[PDB]
Amino acid sequence: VRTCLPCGPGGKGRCFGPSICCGDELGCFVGTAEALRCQEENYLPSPCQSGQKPCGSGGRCAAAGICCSPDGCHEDPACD
Amino acid sequence: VRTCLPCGPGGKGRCFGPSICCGDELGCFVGTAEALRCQEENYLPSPCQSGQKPCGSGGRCAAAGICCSPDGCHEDPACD
Repeated sequence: VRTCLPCGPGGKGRCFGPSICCGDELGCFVGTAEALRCQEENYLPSPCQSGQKPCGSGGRCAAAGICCSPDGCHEDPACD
Repeated sequence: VRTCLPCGPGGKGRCFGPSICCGDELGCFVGTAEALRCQEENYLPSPCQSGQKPCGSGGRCAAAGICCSPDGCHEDPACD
């Protein structure tokens, strides 16, 4: 299954929602100029392949220590 | 107390913890380089002086429909 559309600086960040773009060496962008490209996952009633590590109540690990879900994001060492 | 420190893009942002920088018209930065000035909330009294409705669980309205909190920001329409 296809990965969740790239985003942010150098496309080195994958999407995690309508306004959440994150990367290992980037962090989680919630509702910002970077979360631009991720404004396309709307016209995609998915669930789409991401592949990182199932954490939290739905939010897969997005960036260094961030259980970053498609609705909001928080800190979770569970990601390391 | 001490109004939370300015951060990111033209300082038009504010610190919501040491890893989170959000702004109404900017969005919410979390774990990204733009929080390059918030870690300094560690060496300052906490909680700092914010100035928004206490959305979410002890969280804070930081952006557009976003309840940006020191541990995480989640989409919260209560913040419009």
